[PDB]
Parts: sequence; C-alpha cells; structure tokens
Amino acid sequence: SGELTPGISALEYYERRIRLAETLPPKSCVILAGNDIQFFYPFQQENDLFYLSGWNEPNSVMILEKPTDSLSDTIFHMLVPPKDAFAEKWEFRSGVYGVQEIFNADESASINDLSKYLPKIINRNEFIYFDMLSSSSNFKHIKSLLDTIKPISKRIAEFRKIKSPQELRIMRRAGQISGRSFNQAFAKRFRNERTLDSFLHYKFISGGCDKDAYIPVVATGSNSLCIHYTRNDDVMFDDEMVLVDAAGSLGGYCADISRTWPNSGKFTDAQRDLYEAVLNVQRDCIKLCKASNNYSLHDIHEKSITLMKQELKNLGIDKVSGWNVEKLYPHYIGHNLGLDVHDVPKVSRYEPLKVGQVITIEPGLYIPNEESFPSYFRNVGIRIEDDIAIGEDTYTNLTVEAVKEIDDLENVMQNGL
Ligand SMILES: [Mn+2]
Ligand SMILES: [Mn+2]
Repeated sequence: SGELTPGISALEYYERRIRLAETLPPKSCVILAGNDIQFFYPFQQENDLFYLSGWNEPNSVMILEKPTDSLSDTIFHMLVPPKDAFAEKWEFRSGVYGVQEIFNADESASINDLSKYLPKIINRNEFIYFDMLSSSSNFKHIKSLLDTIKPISKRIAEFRKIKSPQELRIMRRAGQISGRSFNQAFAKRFRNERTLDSFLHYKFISGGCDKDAYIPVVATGSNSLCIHYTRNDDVMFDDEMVLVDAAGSLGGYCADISRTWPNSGKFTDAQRDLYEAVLNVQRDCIKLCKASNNYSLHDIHEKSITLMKQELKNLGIDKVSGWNVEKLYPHYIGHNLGLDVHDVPKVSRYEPLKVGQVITIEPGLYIPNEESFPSYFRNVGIRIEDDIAIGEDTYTNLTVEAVKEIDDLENVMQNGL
C-alpha cells in the first residue's frame, strides 16, 4: 500500500524526476518513448521511462519539461492509450485520469494526440533531450519530427547505477526469493535439465517474483563449458555437476545467481578442488566491495584474474600450453545490476565503485576436454555468482540465502531442509 510499483512509492519516482531536472538547463524537455507489445511476448517497458515513472503500459510517451530555473515549474507529461471500455475489454488501461491520480502526471493526453501535442512542447524549448539512436513505434515517430538535441539515456544511467535504499530492499527481496529457490533445488534429485529449469521457475514465481530475470542456464556435465547454453533439455548424470544461472525479477528489478553442484549430492575430490578454486576467487573479490577501497569494476576484474592464476597454480594446471587463465576464465568478473540484468552498460567500468551500486561477482572455471589436463578436470564448468550492494565501509550480499560453501551445499543436498 502506498507503493506505485513493488518496493517503490510514487514519492521516490517523483524525487527521481526532480533529481534529473536538477541537471537540466532552463527551457529543456526530456522525451522518452516507451516500448510496444512485441508479437505476444510479456511486455518489457523501456527501463529509462519506467525508472522515472513506474509506467508499465505499451505505446506511451513521457515528457519531462523544465520551463524555468525553478524545480517547482517542472511539468510531467504522459501520453497513454486512452481509457476505452471496448478496447480495455478486448485488450485494463489506467487512462488519462489514472496516470495523473496514480502515476502523478501533471498533464496527460491520449497517445493519438502525439503529432499535435509534442511540437507545442518542442517549439517552446531550447534543449531537447532525446536519444536519436535507439525500436518502438513512438520512437520512430518522435525521431522523424526532430529529423539542440542532446542524449539523455547515459545521464539517466548515472542515476540508475546508484540504487536508493528502497531499490536495494526490493532487489534484496528478489535475491532472497531466488536464493531460497536454489536451496530447495539442492535438496532434490533431477534427471534432466528441463525439470530443474521448470522447478526453479515455479519457485521464483510462487516465492513472490514476477518473472524470470533472464533466460536461464541449466547446463549439466560438459554443457557447462558452453557459456551461453540455454537449451536446458539434456539428461543429467550422477557423475557430473550442473551449472545453473537463473534468478527471478520483482517490480522490474533483477536478481542474478549462479550455482554449481554435483548431481549425485556429494563432491568428489576433483570436483571439490575445482569448486573451491572458484569459491576462493569469488570470496576474495566480494570482500573488496567496500566503497572505501575505491576499486573500480575493472580493478576487481584484474584482481580476479590474479587470484584465479594463483588458484590454477595451486591446482598445478596453470602452465598448460595454449590454455592461459583468460581461456579457462574467459569472461568478466561481473556487471552492474538493476532494472536490467546487465544494468547501466554505458557507465564507466574504470571509475571507483560508489555507495549504492549493485554489482555481481561471478568468476568461473571451464576446463576443456584436452588430454593436457587431468581427466578428472575435463568438461567441468563452474560459476558462482552473487549480487553485492556497495556500502561505505562494508557490503551487503543480496543473495546470501543460496548456500555455496561445500559443507553447506552437501548438508542441504543430503539432509534436505
Ligand atoms: Mn548470471
Ligand atoms: Mn551476471
């Protein structure tokens, strides 16, 4: 109650628009074209528009106008599909009076009026904040009208990368729901990737999430070497481990979890040695996620490379010809996380992490089927991923519920919950 979207009140959405208007010159207008229905897939709103309004309907356009240097003169425009009894019955729209009473649009009109509504705002402003390079139908519309125009998405990204305390909590909720789902999967046996896939999906939704945050990875055995494996339909065998990358989303905010565990419910000595190597690197990289350390995301990645090389050296598999650490650990340490899984990709990887940012820490080892490696290591892929909120002098593991220590994993797998 009092919320506009799950976890976020209408007051925070208003304060986000105020913060953006605090960076805009007089006589400016920000134009954001929402997404359309993709024929029909579950609707994904343009996240910059959703971040500033909470509006989750297709075929919509948002305009934030700053006529003077005063923050109280700002006008929040919303052009939406019209409140239509016949259209709503076949296709429930909030209408033009709901978008003002619920979503707090100072001014609104039907999306049909776009060609007669937008130019009057454009003509009375000097700076037009619109990304001429995205696509939506209103985007192709709005762009043709514009044939000073300034980009806006990256400026919004600098705000989105710093999560508010309310954003951190709803992401904590998504991570906790997703994490407890993994624990329930640990306690059960699965003979096929699709059964484990559909199980976690049901636990995400029934646990309280709206949808999957992303297309899940359920890769058993040698399938774990395929970094982008999504088929999730292979038989699972007793001797191998399964790599699962899956998480739920809540109110538009994404969690992101990777766990690897043996299908038999018990680690072999070989599986233990490889798993602890990845867990050692992940634990040490998570400990760096304090803003007082002034590390950038790239700093942590390069430290993850150094840490992984030492783990390979401890395992004696660090000097295989043609298989340096960048071929056994061939991806980045992580990424910002928020309304998008790979959130705010335009912010700098090289600037120090700040309080409120949420990044993943997901190192991995993927040993090829080469005779130059020990046979008990070949075709074994491991990734361990958690969502870390950056704090002043500490951090918050948003997905800490999902166990990952070997003793914790084997306790759940063999004794249940
Ligand atoms: Mn992931
Ligand atoms: Mn990730």
